[PDB]
Formats: sequence, structure tokens, C-alpha cells
Amino acid sequence: DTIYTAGTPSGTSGDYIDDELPVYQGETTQTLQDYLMWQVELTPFSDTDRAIATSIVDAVDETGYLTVPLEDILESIGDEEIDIDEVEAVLKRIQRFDPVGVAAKDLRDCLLIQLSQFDKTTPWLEEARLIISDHLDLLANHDFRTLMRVTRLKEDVLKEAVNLIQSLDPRPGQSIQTGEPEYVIPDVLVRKHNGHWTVELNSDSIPRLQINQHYASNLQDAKWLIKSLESRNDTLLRVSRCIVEQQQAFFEQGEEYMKPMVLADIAQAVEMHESTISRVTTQKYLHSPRGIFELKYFFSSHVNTEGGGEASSTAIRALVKKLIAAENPAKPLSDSKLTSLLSEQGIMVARRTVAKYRESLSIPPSNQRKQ
Amino acid sequence: PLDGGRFATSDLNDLYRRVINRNNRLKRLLDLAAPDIIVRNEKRMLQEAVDALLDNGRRGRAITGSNKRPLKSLADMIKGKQGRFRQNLLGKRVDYSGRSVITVGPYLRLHQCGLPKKMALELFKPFIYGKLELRGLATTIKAAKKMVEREEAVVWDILDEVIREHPVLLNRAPTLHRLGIQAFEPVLIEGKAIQLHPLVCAAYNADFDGDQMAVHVPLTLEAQLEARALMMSTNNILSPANGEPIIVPSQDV
Amino acid sequence: YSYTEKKRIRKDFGKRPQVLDVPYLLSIQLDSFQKFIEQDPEGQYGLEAAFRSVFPIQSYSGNSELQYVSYRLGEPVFDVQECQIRGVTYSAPLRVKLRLVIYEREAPEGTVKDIKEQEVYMGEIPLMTDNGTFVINGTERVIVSQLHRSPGVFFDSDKGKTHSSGKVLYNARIIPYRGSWLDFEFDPKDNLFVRIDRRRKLPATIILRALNYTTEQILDLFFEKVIFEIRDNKLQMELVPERLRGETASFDIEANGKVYVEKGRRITARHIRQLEKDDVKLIEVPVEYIAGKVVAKDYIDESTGELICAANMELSLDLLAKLSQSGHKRIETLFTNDLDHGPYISETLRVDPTNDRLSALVEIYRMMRPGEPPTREAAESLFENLFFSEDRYDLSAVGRMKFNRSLLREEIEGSGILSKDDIIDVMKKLIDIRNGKGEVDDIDHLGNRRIRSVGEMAENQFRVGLVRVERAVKERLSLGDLDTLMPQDMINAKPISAAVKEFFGSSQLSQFMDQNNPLSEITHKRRISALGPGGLTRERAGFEVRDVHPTHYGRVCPIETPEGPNIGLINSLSVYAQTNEYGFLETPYRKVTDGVVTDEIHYLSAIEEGNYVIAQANSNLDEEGHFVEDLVTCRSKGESSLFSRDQVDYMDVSTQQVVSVGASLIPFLEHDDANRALMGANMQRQAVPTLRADKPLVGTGMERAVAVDSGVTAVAKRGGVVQYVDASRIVIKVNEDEMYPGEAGIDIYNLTKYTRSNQNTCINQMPCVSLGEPVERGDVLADGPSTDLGELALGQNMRVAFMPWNGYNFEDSILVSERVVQEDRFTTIHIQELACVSRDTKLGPEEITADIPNVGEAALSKLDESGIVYIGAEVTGGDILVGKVTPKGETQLTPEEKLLRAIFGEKASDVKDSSLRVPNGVSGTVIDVQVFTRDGVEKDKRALEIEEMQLKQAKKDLSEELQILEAGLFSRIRAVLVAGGVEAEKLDKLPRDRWLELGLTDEEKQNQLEQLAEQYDELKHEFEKKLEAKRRKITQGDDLAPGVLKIVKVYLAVKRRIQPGDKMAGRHGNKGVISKINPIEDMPYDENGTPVDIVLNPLGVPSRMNIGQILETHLGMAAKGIGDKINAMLKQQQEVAKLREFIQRAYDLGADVRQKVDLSTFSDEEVMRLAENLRKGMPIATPVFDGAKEAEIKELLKLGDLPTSGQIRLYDGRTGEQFERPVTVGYMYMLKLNHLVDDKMHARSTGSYSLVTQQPLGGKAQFGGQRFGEMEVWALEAYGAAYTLQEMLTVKSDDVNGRTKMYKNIVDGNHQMEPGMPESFNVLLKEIRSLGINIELED
Ligand SMILES: Nc1ncnc2c1ncn2[C@@H]1O[C@H](COP(=O)(O)OP(=O)(O)OP(=O)(O)O)[C@@H](O)[C@H]1O
Ligand SMILES: Nc1ncnc2c1ncn2[C@@H]1O[C@H](COP(=O)(O)OP(=O)(O)O)[C@@H](O)[C@H]1O
Ligand SMILES: [Mg+2]
Repeated sequence: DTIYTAGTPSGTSGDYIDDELPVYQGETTQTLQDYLMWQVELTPFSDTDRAIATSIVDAVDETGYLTVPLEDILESIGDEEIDIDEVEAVLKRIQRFDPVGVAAKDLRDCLLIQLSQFDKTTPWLEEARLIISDHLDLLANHDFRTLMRVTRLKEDVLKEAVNLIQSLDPRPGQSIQTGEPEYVIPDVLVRKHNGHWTVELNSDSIPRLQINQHYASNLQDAKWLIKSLESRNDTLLRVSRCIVEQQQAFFEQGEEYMKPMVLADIAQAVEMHESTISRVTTQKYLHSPRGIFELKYFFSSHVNTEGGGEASSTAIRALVKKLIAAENPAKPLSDSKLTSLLSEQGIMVARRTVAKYRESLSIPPSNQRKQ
Repeated sequence: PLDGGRFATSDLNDLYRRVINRNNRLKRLLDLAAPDIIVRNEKRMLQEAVDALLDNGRRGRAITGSNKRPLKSLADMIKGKQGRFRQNLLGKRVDYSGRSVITVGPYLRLHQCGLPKKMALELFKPFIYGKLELRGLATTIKAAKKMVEREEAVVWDILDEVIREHPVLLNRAPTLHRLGIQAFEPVLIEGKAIQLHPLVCAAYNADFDGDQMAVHVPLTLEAQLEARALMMSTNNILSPANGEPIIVPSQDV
Repeated sequence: YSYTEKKRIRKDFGKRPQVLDVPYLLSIQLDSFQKFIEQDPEGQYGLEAAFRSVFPIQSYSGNSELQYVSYRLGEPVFDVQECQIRGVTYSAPLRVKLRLVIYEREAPEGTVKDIKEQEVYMGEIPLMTDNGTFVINGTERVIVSQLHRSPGVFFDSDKGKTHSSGKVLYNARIIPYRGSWLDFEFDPKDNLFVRIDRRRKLPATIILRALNYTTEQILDLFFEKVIFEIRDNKLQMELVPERLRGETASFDIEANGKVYVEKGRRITARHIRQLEKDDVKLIEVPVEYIAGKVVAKDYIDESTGELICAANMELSLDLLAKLSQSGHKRIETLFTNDLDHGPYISETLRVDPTNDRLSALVEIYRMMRPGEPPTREAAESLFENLFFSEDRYDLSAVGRMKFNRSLLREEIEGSGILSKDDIIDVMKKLIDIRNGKGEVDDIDHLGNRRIRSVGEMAENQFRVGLVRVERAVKERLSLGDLDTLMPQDMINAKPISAAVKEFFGSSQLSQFMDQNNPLSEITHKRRISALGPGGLTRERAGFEVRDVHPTHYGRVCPIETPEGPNIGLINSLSVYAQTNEYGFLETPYRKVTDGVVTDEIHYLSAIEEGNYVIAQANSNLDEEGHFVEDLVTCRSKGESSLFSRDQVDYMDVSTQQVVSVGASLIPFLEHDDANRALMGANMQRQAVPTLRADKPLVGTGMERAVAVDSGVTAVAKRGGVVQYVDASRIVIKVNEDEMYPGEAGIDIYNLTKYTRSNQNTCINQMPCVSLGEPVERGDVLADGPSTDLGELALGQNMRVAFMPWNGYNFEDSILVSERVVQEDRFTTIHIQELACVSRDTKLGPEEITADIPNVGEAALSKLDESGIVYIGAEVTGGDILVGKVTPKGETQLTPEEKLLRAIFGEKASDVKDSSLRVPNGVSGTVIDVQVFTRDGVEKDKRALEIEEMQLKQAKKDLSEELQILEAGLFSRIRAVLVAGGVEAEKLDKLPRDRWLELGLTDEEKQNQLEQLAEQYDELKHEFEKKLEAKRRKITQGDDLAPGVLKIVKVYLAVKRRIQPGDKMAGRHGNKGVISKINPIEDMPYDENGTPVDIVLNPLGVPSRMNIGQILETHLGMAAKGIGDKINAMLKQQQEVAKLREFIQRAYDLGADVRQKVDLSTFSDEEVMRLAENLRKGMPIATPVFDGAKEAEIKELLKLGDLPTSGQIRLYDGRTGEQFERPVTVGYMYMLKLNHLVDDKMHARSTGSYSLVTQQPLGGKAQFGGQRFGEMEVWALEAYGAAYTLQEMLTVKSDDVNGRTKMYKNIVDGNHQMEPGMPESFNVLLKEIRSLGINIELED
């Protein structure tokens, strides 16, 4: 029960003229495909070219890359006289629309398409063209040495060519993006006072409906909805409070202090069917000083503890992250060494499990992290 | 669609949900073979729900959803001043149109009007695209679009070329007679206000103390020839209700 | 004169004395809210009444109760400026003390077992600022007053429009302050009927029966008895003469052997007088006379025991014989005459079927509660709760007063619940009205309409919340552990706060304040609206309520009203109007006793005013007070006529007590048409403030009142000397005698600099005082927007000529010189605010940084390290103001994604750009950035810099106060040391710290030194504590909405110039549009080569009948002339004697003016500063209806050596040739209205379309198209242009494929369309089909 000491006003008048607002209709928007089709219409194609262009633009993703191979498109046309070279010509024509480089098969194609539209006066263009055309994995893997051998070029020219490479656009289709992203309103709040975490539902999201009972059946049915809503929010609050009580240590000391709890614990604690617990916690979030977390985030698997008990997979992931974050660049830690290092604190996880956790956290293996 | 990724049901959806719920309850009671005294009131309530859906408020009390406001039904969607007939079929909003304040140009000839060029650039844009492509200044549509966006030094010459003999329609509300819409030839001026010939104001009932005007652009050849041959300001000297002249000097003249 | 008025004295041409000074213009709001808040021991106004209305609360078992004791309002957390900057409500916390008492059982009455007292919280109450405004969610709001029908009883009638016979129907309506209405009505057949809450019509006698009444009692109440006697012979009658008025005899009137009237002869007044003189009582009447007389009471024979006849029944011959033979010699009947004493109640009983008490009650229950079987006890409870329950029906004190006044009673006090007597008297008065006695009421009378202000409405809303709180409380109080619970556990703060904030933020009468200029604010606050809850509607108003009523004189402005659909429903208060203790408007009048006009002021309301004779302010008087003529023009009983001297009772106080403020700011009002006066008053409040304010050369003297009483200027709280003046702050050293003890006497005034108004204009205060000069209490220190030295100043004085100029001023156009543009006379500043909010998401916290991945370095030049633009940067459309990155997502990835992350970094693949950019077509300079970060989150460099900037000022203020106090203490310590015989020169050379580094002798000297050291260290500790507290306040974290991290607000400022298409106007309803900016060498010029500034059309003066402007022009020229003379005396160093002599000669000019100016009391410096202020023209005041005559204007023109006719000879600027006729040149006060062509201009070729009907959107903010309505279609049909119409209907609006094909063909140089079918028609077909009706195209 506090008052927000700062905020943003809403741009509108407090009172509206008494006439009723018109029914909501909507408003059209321009996505990438709409722009591409608009440019297609104003382009001197034939009829078959226009059909192939429609089929191609249909299969362009949000980033502007062509998701299907050309065989799918030529099959989708449904004609037999049309060959694959016509599809190639139409695709090459489409790839030069605005933004330049859209509908590209892969990154190499996009970069080459963008590079082909420069002027010859550019200081280092042929070097960049050759590097993209032939030796790309060398630039990605940060070799900088065998690339010097193959290119037969000194340091300065290669550095400038790489500077030109990192000046292009790898996602040309995201210039025309969505207007404004959505945001989620939290359902419950967990504050702390008296050394304890208080749990309370969002007041700004829970109004009390006016009871329409004066014309009095219908009154009893209306009260049934009230009782159902009461029971629903009571169940939500009880489940959230029990979950917060179980995971007290995490709320204080952050990660590496969760407990391996499953739906059975909640079902036995609140005396309810586990299906109801699964139903109520789906697509609902809680706001903590640490962030916003889905109500189902605290359930996970476990691993055996040598001294006794179990360790949350979230704690293992956090420990792996913190161990990797403080490794030596000269000799990055490997999976077996990581397992050996963690097998001193009672953590007993197989090498396969460590690999799965590392893949989940999206960290490159040791050989790609060496400096 | 509200904020937060959530939605609120409209009036038609509310009425549909109500009739569906009543129908489901009545069907379940019919399957159960409940006493008839209850099925009577259930059928009456379903009848009321259907009647409210089809035409809300015609018989009995009008159903309201919130703030004591009646819910629009299909009949209200069809009829009234806000219905389809009198709001979207007999009159509609159009493209290639603009509006602004009007001033007086005492130098114009009877078939001329003064148009700001920032409005003329926006109104005549596709013609500018076509003219730019025609003489090779832009091999593609995107190049012409970018060139027009930058407002380069040649798009003004192109704009002067594309509006040489191309009438535009000037309108001022309320349109009480057929002389409320008249076609003129544009002259590009610097400013943000339309300039109007002093001899046509009496026909428009227009004075220069804050009046605004709307301007529309004909597109097809037939529309341009109709504007020049039927709606031009030089063809409307005599009044269609009197036969007396309406292009008549007043005040200072 | 005050010091601020001695700098520039405005010459006054008024002639009538001022006896009452113009009051404070904002009393109506402040007094009402003060009444709402302040404690009231009597408990009738404010929160005390609301608290006592519902409390005490007793549970159903009656075993415990809650008892309110008192309440209290705490201190606001923030200030008005801080609340506006942050964007939070300026409110106070409500703390209320309650006591829960517990009762027992098995004991007589109620013993005190346990009483528990607790102070609880009830919510936040918003507070009213010093200018009668509320700050709700960062924006200032105004709650306007309501004009509503007062509670009580009203008698009305329809004017025969309900019946084709044209017979008028009369009704009486009782409307309470809270409860159910009551209606008595007459029908075409003369049968009284009752009605409750506009439900089904019911017989009137039902109410009488429900109150335990019998039919005989009703007939006694509503009729006059007549007694028939049977004195053993032919029913001899006791007759009264007056009863025979209007009667035609049907028998022989004979008594004492004299036939007074013969049979068949009409009874005349002479016969009545003869009967009165002769004292005739015994009259023999035949039995035939009893054909229709109705018996009063039921009659039974003694021996039989049966009933002879029933009451309310006509007597017959056989019944007469039956009663006569039954020993009946006395019978009772009713007097039912046609012209008077009508028999409406009897026929009402006849039509009424009920004849008992319970059946009527059951019928009432069935009528009010249909659809269920009745019940005796339920019906009784419903009837009791209807009109006699204090919890549902209340007639307020004003309601009771009006009720008693409408029934000619004596007392005023009474009960808010009804009684039998009140209803009986209501029916009696209605019947008397039906019988030609009395008259209906006039609803538009201002003695029947009441003013309801903000305090009363807020109190009503608070009570409405409190009753819900009571309903909730009654549940918890029923059962529970009576010990471990507390009063806090029973209350629930949410409903009260919800209701109060809903009323203050989303009500119909709560609006944003108008902030174009001070006049807009003053006018908006003094407004009376008939709309809103409990009021009229724009559709059910009528036509008589929208017209001037004779009772509006002196209370409501007749001129000021909004044209349009809201005409007559919105009003503005007059200058002197007040309200009663009940809420009725009243106006002041001087009292005239014995033909001598006194100075005693009485406030009269609408009802009292009609019963007197009131003179006019125009009447002339002698020095001692007598009238100068035998016949005086006066108002009486709604009329105006002539009266004798001794007949007069009262007199008006001022000639301007009829108009409002905006109308009273117009010079030469009486020479203007009323419509033009209204137009000028409306346009005068839409004028935007300009760069430099300019006083009006011709005013009315109401400028200073509007300027000071608006709250836009910093006025000194106490007198003193200006210690420190700066362009951003003023520090005044208060005089010794006005200082409070134990206080360093200084006032600190912080001026507001370049802040945003509700209309995106500029609010900026400038100091208008010098260093070290005296100021007295009430003087003005700073000039707000549109103010010059404390005088209201909305526009600029322009040199204007009236003549046609080559058609550039044709049809209300305006020709403006180029020198006007070159001097920035009509240049304005506009300020805009844009906000960016970084919040939390499920994929991570949105971040604010300058490291945006896909944006080049060029766009990031103007951002700092934190990602926020620098102060002073010039921005245009598309520039990045605040850079914000939003987490894009997280996936299992893919080899191509791994390659992209490896080559182009990880951050570029984790987040996407969501920065804040300047909207297209916007420009300005960044003048202010504000940052709010949620508590606990680490701050950034920008926020820390802003906090340091904020802390510096608080430290400076505290240092100023502390240093003054320290100097005061050091004076005393030095004096004590010197009185101790210390080495004076040694301490003079020693620094002030070395003064403390000493000691005194063993006498009381050392005691004094110790005392002053204690005081010094105590003061230092106290001010260190103050500094720490203010640092804590500044460095405090921010509690924001959940999920929100940071908020950044950026302010842009731009300057707008004048151009063709802008709208200008004067004060006399002469509006126009600028058409051309003529170069300087083309404007017409006079003999001296001085050009004119603006050229207007003469033809527009006579056709509009706003002659006053012309007069203003003439007088304006005169004023300017005076200035020129003074200016000439300053370019050449003339001595002060000639200057002051000429200024005095100018001020003394006039024909018996009321202003006496004596310059001999002025020092030469004051005279020189006055001449410096007057060198640009002497300002002149002409009151509205006591202005300056033409002769005075001609004399003033003669004084300045200008032609008297007001017309000079102008020359052509292009050819140098003199115009053939003299032209009128002068100075007029021009304004710049808020209709800028920058906002109107709009065009569109193609954009976004609606989702359902596929038609273009509407509006400039939506980038929409222009509507082509039905009438334009009719015009195109009349022309015969079918192709234009077809391409208007399909290819421009709805043909989804037609639009695309048309665009493609236009790009290809091929102009041709292929129309299809509009989508709206398919939508219509679907909507018709959804009704169950088959409609289709065919063939
Ligand atoms: N409710 C309305 N419906 C339709 N047209 C309206 C309405 N109110 C005003 N108008 C239009 O506004 C015009 C009035 O013009 P304007 O306001 O410029 O002043 P005016 O009548 O020419 O007089 P002046 O300029 O001398 O004060 C009318 O002729 C009419 O066309
Ligand atoms: N309701 C209306 N419908 C159509 N035109 C109007 C209407 N009201 C005013 N106008 C025209 O628009 C012009 C500008 O009006 P505006 O300035 O908005 O009114 P006002 O001068 O009363 O503020 C006026 O000259 C008038 O002729
Ligand atoms: Mg006009």
C-alpha cells in the first residue's frame, strides 16, 4: 500500500463529449511483405514473373532471408515449361529491392549482394569481395593468421577490409520492423518487510464489480460468478504464497539457492489436484525486485547430492556460468575439466549433462574461446 | 485490443456469447428432463436474448454492458445516421485530398487558383514518380521515392511540369448548391494558405476570417475533361436558380 | 498610489464615484473548499457532517458499535511545483480516530465491557492550490460550479398542449435533496392523481388512506360543511348570504315575510348585502332543492341499527323521507360550487376503488414491486422506508426553507423527513391554484436555481463512499473475536480513495484549465454550467431556459455565453455577484434613506430584490447626496419606469456590475452591437502571449485586478527592501516591524522560467524591480505571461489606417507591414514534451545506452555517454533523442545464427533498436531533460548531475539564512566583549573567528560568552541537520509502477513567426486573416514620412455595427500624441519643471473626472521615471458605461497638436501621390489568436485504411483524407460529372484492387481506371444476411 512518487501523464482530455465513441475497426500496417509486394507491382514483369515473385515474397521471414529452397518455389508454381534459371533471374531482381539484400539464401549471399552495389572508387573492395567469396569461416573463427597466408596481404589492408565487412548489414529486413513491442503486466508482487517476503495480488489489476441486483434467478447466477472469481483468485494467491515460502533462499541470495520442487510438493501442500496446479501457474508472472519471472520457472529437474538431498538444475547452470566467467583466456576450461572441478563440492553430474547445460546456456566450447 | 496483449469483447460478441450460453443451458436442461416450470423461464430468457441480439431495446429494457450505455446490435449497425447507408455508402473519405486556410489573391485570372507547393508535392506524388522514371532520372521506383523524400532540386521542375494544365477541385462546407465545388487551374505559390479569386467568393459564401477549403485531384482523362468542360469557374457565370449572374463585383470593386 | 502604480499612472476618464472596490475574483472556489475542509463544531458543513451522517454504526445483534470522534489532515509530502514536475497528485492524508465499544448480554441496557480507541487511515484527499486549482496526476484541473433546480416543492402546469381541448393541467412536484420524488397531478376530467418516482399513475386518496385517515375526515379536510335542519316542517335551512354568490335561484327566497329574491331570478350582490343587513338565517327550502346535495357522514337510525346511507353520496327524495321518519333533524352536506370551492376530492374518492387502509398499501407495494405476490409487513416496511426513513429520504435545510416559504409558514427550522401536514398543505395549495387563487412558479427565476460548488460535490462523493464502507463494516462487526481484533481490521480504505479520485479525475465537471493567458484562467474558474449529473441535457433542455431572464441583472452576465449547441447553458459570473448561505446569487446595493444616497451596502437576492424600488447608477447626485432631478429612472417588480425622489429605496453601486470580467475589459462597449461584444469577449481570451508584453494604450482600468487576482505574478508577502534581485530569483529583506521573533527576516521568491502550459505555450516570469528599492505588502515583483508592470497585456499597439488597398484587404483580409515582422512583435514560443519509459520484460530489462548496433556514428553525435541528448541541441524530424535497446529474444540458435553472432558481435544479436525519435515535422531546442529511476537501481551520470544541480540551490538558500543569523549573533558577541572593556581595535583587526578565540573576566561576562558559544554551536548543528534533511529529500529514490525501471522526459522549445494565413483580431469582434506582408517602402505614409503598420477595410465597419473600434482609434492616436511631446522633451534636455508642468496639464484635462493627480508630492526622480515610462504614450482608462465623450477626445487631440477630425493626409508609397481624401489613422490594440496556419495545412495521396470498411482514416493526426459527404455527391450529380463521381466512389476510397491498379497505371503514364465493387457494400450484404434475411445479386 504505497503511492507511486513519479509517473508519466496520458495524452488526452479528462472528459469526452457525451456522444458514444464509434465501434473499434482497426488500422492497416506495412510489414516487410507488403512493401516488397508494393515494389513488385510497380516493376515491369511478365505474368509468370509476377506469379514467381508472389511465391518468392510469400516465403520471406522477418529478418529478410529466404526460408525455402528454390525447388520448393518451382514446384509450387505448378508449371512444367518453367525452369530454375527463370526463378534465379526473378530472385536476383527481387534481391535488389529496398532494403538491398533482402530474400538472400544465406549470410554470404546477403553480404555479396550488398557489396555488389558499391562504386569502384571504394578503397578496399576487391579484398572484401574475395574474403567473403572464398574464406569466410576464417574471419568468423578469429584466425587472422592463416587468412594472412592465403590472402598474401599485410596487416593494414586486411584490417581495413574487415572494417568494411563489419560496416554492412547482416539483417537487412529488420529496418522495417514492428511499431512498438508489447509488455506484460505482473499478476502478483513479492515485497520484503520484517525479514519476510510478503505476497500480494496486483491491486491495479483487480477491481471489484458493481453488484447489479436492484431490478429484482439472475441475481443468484450473478453471485455464482462472484464466488467463482473469489475461488480463482484465492487459489492463485495460495499457490503463489506457498511457492514463495518454499523458494525463500533464492529471493534473498539470488541464483544457486533454488530447491528442486515439482508439482507434487505444491499439490500436497495446498491439498489440490496437480492438474489444477499445472493449469493455474500457466502463463502467469510474478514481479520481484530481481526482475519478472514466470510462475512456472521455479520447477525443474534435480541431480543426486553426495552428502544427501538434491541440487536444482538452475543452480548447476548458474554455477557453470560463474565458473566459465572466471577462466583463463589462454587455456579455456573443457567439459571434463569442468566436471572434475565441480566434483569437489558434492556436485555429481555426468559429462553428457554438463554438455547439455552448456548448450542450453549458449556458450561456445573451449577451442572457440581461446585468446 | 487493449495494452498488455489482452482483448475486450465488443457488443456483438457479448450478445453472441449471451445467446450461446442460454442455448447451451437450455439444451442441457432438455437432456436432463428437468421439471417444465424451469424450462419455461429458460426458454423465455433465450427468446429475450435472441431479441436483444437482433434488435436491442425495441421491446422491453435495453441491455447495457457498462457505464449504463446500450449495446449496439445489428439493426443499429444498419440504420441511423451512423449506419452503413448514411456514413460509408452515400459519403466516404477519399485519397488525393487536402485542406488548408484560404487567403485572397487579387492578381489571379478567373480560371486560376493559388496552391502551396508543399501540398502540391504530396497530392501529385505518383505523377511525379512516373515523370521521374520517364526521363531516366530514376531507373527504379525506390530511387524516385528516395529522390522525392530528399526533396532535391529537380523534383520542383518536375512538379511544375506535371501540373501545367491539370485542374483541381476546391470545396467549402456546407455545400448548399452545385456552386460549392468548383474546378481551377493551379499556380504554385510560397506559403501555407490557398489563394482564391475575389469574384468567386459570393458563389462559395466564403470570407477571409478563418475559412478553410478542401482540394481534390481528378485522375482519369474523363475526370479532367469534365473538370475543364463542366465544373470550371469560367462556365458558372449565370445562376442555375435565377439565370442572373453570380460572378458579380462587390465591396471594393 | 502604491509604488508599483506610481511608475506609470493610467489617465482615467471616468466620472462617477467608486463606493465599493472590486472584490477578489476567486472567492467562489476558495470559500467553498475552505468550507469543505475546515473543522465545524456545529457539524453541518464539510467532512464533519458526512462522518456524523453514517456514524455510529451498530451491528445487527447490537452487541458492539463504532464511534467516530474527530479527524485530521496531515502535511502534504510534496509541493505544487514538485508535484507538477514529477506528475503526482498534491494531496493530504486523512487520519480519523474511532472507538469500538463492546456490549454484553443478560444485563439491562448496555454496560461498557471494553472500549478500544484507534487512529486509522481513510485515504488521500486532494488539496486546492492558492489559485483555486487542483493538481491531479501532474495536470492542473478546474471543477466548475453547477446551476441546478433547488430542492423543495414547485407548482407548474402545461399550457394546454397535452389536450386538444386546450385545457391546462396543473401539477405539484416535491423534489428532495436525496430520496424519491412525489407528484400530484390533475387530469382532463378533474381527478387528483398521485405519482411516485415517475411510475404508473395512481389515485390520490390512496396516500390519504395509507396515513390512517377515514373518508369523513377527508371530506372535513377538503370541504366546508352545510347543516340541514328539519324543524318539524319542510327542512328549514340555516343559510349564509355569501354562499349564494354566482347562484341562480331555483326556489323562492323569503324570510320575515319578505321575498328577497324571486324564483328563477339570479342572486345579485345587492341581495347578498340586504341579507347581511337583515341577519337572515332561517330559510325554507323545498325538498326539491336536495336533488344532488352529498351527505358528509354515515347516518344510522337509532331503533333499526342499520345505515340510512353511505358517505360521499348524493341525497334523494326517498332517502330524505327515510331519514326524516327516523328521527333525524340534523343532516350534513358539503359546499360544492362551480366557480369556487370545486368538488375535486369527492370525485377522486368516487373513482378511487379502495375504502380501507391495508388494500391501498398492498396496491402501493404491487405498483412499486410488481411480479411477486404481496405481503402486509413488507408493504408497510416499504412505505415507511419510502418517505419517513432518515437513511433514504432527506430534505436539506435549504429544501425545508424553500418548502416552508412556498406554504406561507412562519418558521424556518424543521425535519428532513415528511409529515402528514406538509402533504395536506401541498394538496390544499394545488386545489386552491386550480380554483383561480394563486399562481404557478417560474422555473427560470434565479430564486429557484441554486449554485453548487466544489466543496458540496466533494462532500456528497465522500458520503457516497462512506455508505459503502458502512455496508462492508456491518459484516465484519457481526461475528469475530471481540478482543484480538482492532478498528483498523474493520475499515477498508479502497472504496473511499476510489470514489474520491474518480470524482476528482474522471467527472464531467472536472476539466483541464485554460492557460492561454491569465484572462482565460480567470474566466474558466468563474463559470456556471447547467449540465452535469443532476442537471439538464443538450437534448432535453428546451427553449425558455436558453434566454435572458430579468432576474439575471447584476448576477449573471447577459453577454458572455458560448455560441453553438451550448448557447444559454453556460454562464459567467458578474463582477460583484456572491452566493447566499443557501446557494442563491446576490448582488450589492447602496441603501437610500430619506432621499439621501448613503454608503451602507446591502446584498440582495433575486426574491428580495423584487419588493423594492432600485435606482440607476447613471443618476446624478449632489455633494451631500441628494438626487438632482425630481423624476428618477428606477426598476420595480421586473419593470423599469420613472419614480419620484422619495419613492427610491436602493441604488446600484457601479455601472459595470452587470457585465462579466471579459466583457468589462472592452473599451467603448456601449457603442458596440451586443453580438460584436460577445465575439470580442470570446476572442480576447484566445490570444497567445508574445515575446515582449505591451500595455494597452486605451484600457478600462480593470487590467490590474485581472493581473493581480490571477496568480501569475509574484506579489510580495511582506514589505521591505530588495536585498538581491536576479533574472531567476528575488530575495527581500523584510522590515523590522513586520518580522516575527526569533527569525532571520527574508523572503525568497523563485521565478518560473520557460515551463509548459496545457496548450503547449510558454510560462515565464520576469523581475520588474531594481536593487535596493522599497517594496510594500501587495506590490508586484515579477511579470507573468501577458503582463506589463502588473497590468494585463494581451496584444500590441499598431498604427492602423482605414482605406482600401488594391484588394489585399478585401472581405476581411488584413495587410501587414514588413517592419512588423522585422521587430518580432507577434513572435511566440511553443514548448513540447516527449517521454521515454524503459521497463521490464520477460526476456530482460530494457536498457538505455548509446551503443545501438545498427545505427551509424553520425546519428549518435548528439548523445552523451548515458544515451541522452545534450542540453541545447537543435533537433529536427527523425533525430534520436533517447537511445533504448529492447532484448530481442533467445533461441536454440542455428549455424547461420552462430556465424552471425561470431562475425557481427553478440549484442547486435541480442537486442533491437526501440529508441525515442523526434516525430516527423517537429523542430526545437532541447531545453530540459528530467530522469526518474526506480529505487534501488544504480543511478547514471546524468541523474547524478541533475541531483547536484538541485542540491546547490537548497544549500544556497540555507546558507543565506544561516549567514544572516550568524551575523546577528556576532553583533551581540562583539557588543558584549566591548562592554567588557575589551581591546576594541584589537577585535576590529581580528577576524570573526578570532573573536570566539578569547575569554572574559570571572564576572557574568564569562557566563555570557559561554551562553553565546552554546547558541552558536546549537545553530550550526541545527542548520547542518536542515541541510542533511534536504539532501535526503533530494537524493530520495523513486517508487514507480511495477515493472517500470526508468522514465526520461525531454522538452523542446521553438519560435513561431507571423505569416499569411494567421488569424488576428481586435477587442470589438473584428477578426481577420493576414493576406500579404508588404515591403516597407510600399505602405502609405504621412507628411513626415512615417509609414503605417496595418491597413484595414472601411467597408467592414458599418456592416458590422461595431463602431467602438473607430472611437478607440481616435482616442488611441490622442494618447500616442502625448507621448511624442514628452519624448521631444527628453531628447533635448528640458528641465524637470516644464516636463512636470506639461504632465500635470495633460492629467488635469477632462470634464469633471473623478481622478485627482497632484505632482507636487513627487520627487524629481519619481517625475523623471514617470516621464520615461510615459514617453511611448500615455495610457488612458475609459470605464465600460462611463467612458470618454467625443468632446474630451477632441480636447486631447488639440492638446497634442493633432487634427480634431482624426483624419490626416496620406501619400502613396509606390507613386508618391496624395490620396484624394483624408484618411483615418490611429492606434489600435491587436491580438494574435491561437489559429496558426502551421496546424491547418494538410495533404495526403495514400496512407493507411480502416480494417473493416477499407476506407481512409480521418484526421491530421492519423494522416487521413478529406470527407466527401452526401451534399458534395448531390453537387456532382447536379453538374452531371459521372466519371468524377465514380472515381470518387471506387478507386480513391474502397476498390481494394482498383486503388492498386489505378496507382500502377498512374505511374506508367496511362490515365484510366477499371472500377470494381466497394467493400462497404459487401459488408452491408453480410450484415443484412446476419439478420436472417436473404439478399443477393443475380444475373
Ligand atoms: N452550424 C452551422 N452549420 C453550417 N454552417 C455554419 C454553421 N455556423 C456557421 N456556419 C457557416 O459560417 C458562416 C459564417 O461566416 P463567418 O463566421 O466568417 O462570419 P459572417 O457571417 O461572414 O460575418 P462577420 O465576418 O461579419 O462576423 C455562415 O455563412 C455559414 O456558412
Ligand atoms: N459549424 C460549422 N460548420 C461549418 N463551418 C463553420 C462552422 N463554424 C464556423 N464555420 C466557418 O469556419 C470559419 C472558422 O471558424 P472558427 O474560427 O472555428 O469559428 P470561431 O470564429 O467561432 O472560433 C468561420 O469563418 C466560419 O465561417
Ligand atoms: Mg468566415
